[PDB]
Amino acid sequence: PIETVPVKLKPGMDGPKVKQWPLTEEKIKALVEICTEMEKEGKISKIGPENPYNTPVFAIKKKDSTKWRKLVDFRELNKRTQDFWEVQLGIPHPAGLKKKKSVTVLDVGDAYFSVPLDEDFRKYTAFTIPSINNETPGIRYQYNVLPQGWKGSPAIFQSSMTKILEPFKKQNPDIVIYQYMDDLYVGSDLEIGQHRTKIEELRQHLLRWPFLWMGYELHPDKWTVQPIVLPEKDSWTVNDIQKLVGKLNWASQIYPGIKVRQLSKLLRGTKALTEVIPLTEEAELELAENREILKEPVHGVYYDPSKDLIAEIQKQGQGQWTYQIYQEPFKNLKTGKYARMRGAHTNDVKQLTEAVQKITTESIVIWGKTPKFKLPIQKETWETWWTEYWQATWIPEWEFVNTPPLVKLWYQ
Amino acid sequence: MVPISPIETVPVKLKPGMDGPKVKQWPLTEEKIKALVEICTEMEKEGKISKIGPENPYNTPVFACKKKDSTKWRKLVDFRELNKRTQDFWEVQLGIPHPAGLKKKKSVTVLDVGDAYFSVPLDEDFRKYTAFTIPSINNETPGIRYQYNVLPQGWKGSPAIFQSSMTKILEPFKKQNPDIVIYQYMDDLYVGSDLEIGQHRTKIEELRQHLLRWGLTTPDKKHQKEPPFLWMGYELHPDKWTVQPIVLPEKDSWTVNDIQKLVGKLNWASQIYPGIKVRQLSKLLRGTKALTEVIPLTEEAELELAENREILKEPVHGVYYDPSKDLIAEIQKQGQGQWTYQIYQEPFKNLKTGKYARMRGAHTNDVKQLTEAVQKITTESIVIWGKTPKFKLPIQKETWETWWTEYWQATWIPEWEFVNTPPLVKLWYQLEKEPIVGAETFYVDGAANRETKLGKAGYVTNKGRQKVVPLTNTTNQKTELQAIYLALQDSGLEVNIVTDSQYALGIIQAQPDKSESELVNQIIEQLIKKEKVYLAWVPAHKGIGGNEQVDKLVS
DNA sequence: AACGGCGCCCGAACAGGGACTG
DNA sequence: CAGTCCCTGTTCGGGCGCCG
Ligand SMILES: Cc1cn([C@H]2C=C[C@@H](COP(=O)(O)OP(=O)(O)OP(=O)(O)O)O2)c(=O)[nH]c1=O
Ligand SMILES: [Mg+2]
Ligand SMILES: [Mg+2]
Repeated sequence: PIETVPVKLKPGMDGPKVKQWPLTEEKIKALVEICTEMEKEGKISKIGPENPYNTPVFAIKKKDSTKWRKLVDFRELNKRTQDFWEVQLGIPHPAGLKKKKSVTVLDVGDAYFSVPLDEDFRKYTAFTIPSINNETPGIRYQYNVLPQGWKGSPAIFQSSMTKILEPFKKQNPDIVIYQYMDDLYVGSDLEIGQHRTKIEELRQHLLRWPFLWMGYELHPDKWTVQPIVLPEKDSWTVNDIQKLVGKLNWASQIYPGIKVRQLSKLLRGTKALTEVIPLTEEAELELAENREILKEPVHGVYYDPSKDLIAEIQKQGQGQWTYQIYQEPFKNLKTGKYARMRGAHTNDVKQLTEAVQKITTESIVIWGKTPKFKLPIQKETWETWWTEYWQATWIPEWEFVNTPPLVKLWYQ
Repeated sequence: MVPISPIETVPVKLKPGMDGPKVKQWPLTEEKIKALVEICTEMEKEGKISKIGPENPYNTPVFACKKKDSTKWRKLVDFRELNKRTQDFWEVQLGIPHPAGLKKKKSVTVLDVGDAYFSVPLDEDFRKYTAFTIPSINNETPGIRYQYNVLPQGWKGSPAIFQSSMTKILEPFKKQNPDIVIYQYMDDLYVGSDLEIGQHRTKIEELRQHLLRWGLTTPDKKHQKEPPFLWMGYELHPDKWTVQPIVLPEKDSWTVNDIQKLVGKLNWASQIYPGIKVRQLSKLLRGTKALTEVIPLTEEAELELAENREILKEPVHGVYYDPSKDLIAEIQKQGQGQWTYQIYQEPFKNLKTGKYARMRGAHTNDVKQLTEAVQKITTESIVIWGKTPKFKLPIQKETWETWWTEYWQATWIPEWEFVNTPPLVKLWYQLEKEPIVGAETFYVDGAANRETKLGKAGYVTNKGRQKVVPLTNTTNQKTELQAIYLALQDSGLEVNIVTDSQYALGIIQAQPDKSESELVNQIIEQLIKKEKVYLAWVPAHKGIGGNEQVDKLVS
C-alpha cells in the first residue's frame, strides 16, 4: 500500500558488477538460513544470469553477539546513487551529537524491510551466495524491499522515521537523534541510569510500529586528541638532536613558525652519534618556543562539507596505533591514538580492523561522513582476513599504502 | 507450431541501439557439409530447430569439430559478432570443484546430461537473432536457412543459462533428498550418498526420471556405476583420488610454445605431486616474443625438468576430506623464491599439494614470501573446504615475533606451529634500534647529474675517514645506495650510518635478503657480515652535522 | 576458426612519490 | 611553483594448463 520512491543511478553510470569472494562454511550456512527466511517473507527473490549486476555479500557478528548478521557490500552501489542520498533526500547532521555525554547506537535497519523497493531499481541489488568447493553454482537473489547497508534505504525511510520519532522527540527535547545507514545515534546528557532508561523507552517506541535489543554506547565528550609532542631528556646526544630536527622539519609543514636554526647549530661538524651535546641558551629558547607552537591550534583548519574525509593510520608497535583525519594535507581535523585494543600483541589485522571501525564511528558522530582510509597493510593481507573481524553494519572506502617510518611523527 | 518445453525460459535482450548478426558463411570442407545437414534435419523434427524464410535478415557462420573420444561430431556456432551485441550475463560458475574437497561417500554415481545446450529453450523474442544457412552442396544448392529454439553452442549466454536452468530443476529433488550430495558442474552430475548400493541406484533412477520430466536425458553410455569414476579430469576411487595420467612432451628441440605447454602441465600436476618447480623453465619465456622460436634449455632449466619427471614417475594420490578431523598445511622452502606445501588431515595422507613461487617486489625476504604463501593457502582452503587449516611453518616463533612486531605494516599469520625442517626461514640481519657507542659514524651521500648520468658517492666519519668515488652511468638513487655500500665496506663490525636518502633507507629497513639489484644484494651481504648496524635518517640540505659536509664532497 | 569457468607466469601500460632542474 | 626523472607498485590481457 506504499508507492515506491523512484531511484535512479548517477548519470552515465551502470550498476555494480563486483565478484563475490569466497566465504567460510559458517558464513555460507548463516546466509543460506537467513536468505531462506527473507525469501519466505518476500524480502528477496531469486534471479537468473540475465541480471548482469552483482554485489558481494557476507555475514558478521556484532560485539558481544552470537547471532549472524547478513551484510551486503553496497559500497559500489552507494557511490553510483550518490545524487540521491545526498542531494534529493539528505539527512541533516546535528553538531550537538558529538557534545553529548553518552551516545547509544541502535541497529534499526530491520525497519527498512517493510518499505517496497522501486521495481526498476531492484536489479541493482543483486547478490550471489557461493558454495563450498563449488558444489553448486551461485545462488542469486535481488531485494524486493529497502536493503540494509544501502544509503538509499535511510533516505527513503526518513519520512517514515520522522513520524515514528516525532512523539519521542517532543517528549524529550534535549535528546539528539541522528540516523546513519542502518544505525540510530541517540545522544543525551542524562546520567548512565537515566540515559539507558530513555534508550529503552525509545526501543519500546519503535516496537509499537532482530538486533533492536543491542545498544553500543559511546562517550564523545571523553574522546581525546593526540598532539605532536617533543621528547624531554636530561641529556641530548647527536642522534637525539638529529631526530628532533627531522621531526621539527616535518612538523613545519603543519606549523610554519617552527624553527630549527639554533638546534642545527649544535651539530656543526662531523660528530659521533652518541656524543652528548649540552643544549645552549638559544637552543633551550628555540626548543621551548617550538613546544608552544605545537600547543597552539593550526591556522585555517575547518571542516568543508563538500570534501571527502581521509584517514591515515600508523602502526606504532606494542598495540599502539595513531591516526589522523583530514580533507587537505597537513590540515588535520582530528588526530588520535588507540592502545590495547582487541588482538593487541598478537593480531595486527584484528587491531587494524578495530581501529578502522573506531575511526569511522568517530567520523559518523562528528561529521556524518565515513572517511576513505589509507591502510598500512598489503592488499592481499587485508583482503584475506578483514571480514573475520568486522563487526559493523557499514563499510568504508580504503586504499593500501606503504610508508616506512623515517621519523616517528605522531608517537615518539 | 513448436511445443514449449517444461523448462522456464530466460529473458535475453540485446545492447540497445544494436541489431542482430549479419556475417557471411565460411567456405568449409565437404566433410563438414555431410555432418551438419543431418543435424539440422534431426533437430528440426525434434523441435530443437525451426526453419525460417526471407523475413529473417540475419546470418551467422558455423563450423563443426569432432567430439573428444566419441564418433559423434560437435557443432559450434561462431557467435563472436552476436556476443558483441548481446547483453552481458553474470556467470554463476564461481570456480572449479576439487576432489580433495569431496567427503567420503559409500555410493557414488556420475551422470552426464545428453544434449545439454540442445535441451534448454531459448527466449521467444530472441530466437529471431540466431539465423544461419546450411548449403547441402558446396556450390550447387543454396540451402534452406534454419534458426535455434534452444541454446546454441558458442553463444556467450549458453553456459550461464544452462547452469541456472539445471539448478532450478534440481532444487525440488535436492529438497526431497537432503542427505544426497549432488555436485553440479555444467551438464555432469556427481551424485553421492551413504546409502547401500541397492538403495542408491533407486534414488539415482528417481533422479534420472525427475530430470526426464523437463526433457533432460541421462544416457547409459555416460552413466558411471563402477569405480574408478572419471570426474573433472580425476580418477575417483572409493578411498583415494588421483589426477588422470599426465604426459609431458619430450622433444629434442624446444621452442617457446612447447615450454608454455610444459609449464602448464607442471602447474596442473603440482596439485598432488609434491615438489614441482617451474622457475627455471618459465625463466626461458622472458623477452623473446616469437612462439615459433627455438630456445635452448639452460643447465638450470634442464636439471629442473629432470627432477620434475622423476617426481612424476612414482604414482601419487590424494585422499578425501573428513570434517571430523582438522586441516593441516605444511610449507617447505624450495629455494630461489620457491615454496611448496602439503594439505592433509592424517600424517602422510595429503588431500592436495601446491606451490607458491611468485616474486613480488624488487626487494624482499623469506619471511614476506612465507606470509604470501600462507595467504594463498588460506584463500585456497576456504574455496575448497570453507575453513583455514592449522599451519606448520619452518620458522621459529621468536623469528616471526621479531618480524611482525617491528614491521611498520600490519601483518599476521593464522594459528600455526613451528616444524623443525631445514632450511629454516630466518632474518639474516637486524638493524639496531639505538646508535652504537664506540662504533664509527659514517655520514654518506651520493649525487648524480640528470644529463651526463655522471655522479659521485662517498662518506665522512667522526674519526676523519673520508672517501669520494666518481661514478659513470648512474642515478641519484644508485649513488645513495653506493654511498651506503662504501660505508659498509670501509667500516668495522659495528658501524653507525647517517643518510638523507629516503629511498635507500626504505629498502634496507625492510630487511631484504634478496633483490633484483646487484648493488642491493652486495649491500645485503655486507649487512649480514656486520655485528651491529644502526641506520639513521636526516633531512637533506639542512646543514645538519656531517651530512652537510659529505654533501659538499659529492655535489 | 566458438562460449563460459578457475589457476600459473609473462610483459606492456599506467599510477604515484621523492627529488632535481627551469 | 611545474615538469621531468627514477623507481616501484598495481592492473590487465594473453600465453598455457584444466573443466564442461
Ligand atoms: C566440451 C564443450 C562443451 N560445451 C558445452 C555444450 C554442452 C555442455 C556439455 O558438453 P558435452 O557433455 O561434452 O556434450 P553434450 O552436449 O552434453 O552431449 P552429450 O555428448 O553428453 O550427449 O557444455 C561447449 O560449449 N564447448 C565444449 O567444448
Ligand atoms: Mg553431456
Ligand atoms: Mg643525499
